[PDB]
Amino acid sequence: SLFAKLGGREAVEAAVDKFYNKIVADPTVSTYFSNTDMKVQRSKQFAFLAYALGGASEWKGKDMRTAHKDLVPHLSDVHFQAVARHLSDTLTELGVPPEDITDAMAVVASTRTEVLNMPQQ
Ligand code: HEM
Ligand SMILES: [C-]#N
Repeated sequence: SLFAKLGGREAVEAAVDKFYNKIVADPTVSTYFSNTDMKVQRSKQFAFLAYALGGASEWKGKDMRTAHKDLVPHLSDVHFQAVARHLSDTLTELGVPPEDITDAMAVVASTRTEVLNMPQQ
């Protein structure tokens, strides 16, 4: 599984932690999290990614569209690209092989339509 190739639990915990340190230091997206407990957020993101990367059987939290559709200003590709960039940079900083980063980013890309609450075509 991509989850295992990445290093499993320890690796994903490390990635999520570094990821959110970048998120809160980036004015392009940090205000969205001003009323969020970032330890709880780290917990939920790990659980979602474990599922999305093939390390967990299911995800029982909010579906991605419900989770973001009501955030304001409405999310755009500027925000999506900012978050994707932070996750990619985190994996690079953690020494993940570029080919594994590519696979992880494809998983992230697959969430775009729902995360951005866009017409499903
Ligand atoms: C890159 C793709 C993204 C993924 C996979 C993702 C995933 C998630 C997940 C799993 C949750 C938790 C949902 C729950 O409560 O069950 C969440 C919450 C949230 N996300 Fe994202 N997200 C993404 C992008 C973004 C972007 C671009 C923003 C805006 C800058 C954003 C803002 C938020 C906020 C504000 C919350 C909830 C905060 C709270 O409940 O306190 N997310 N996201
Ligand atoms: C997204 N947190």
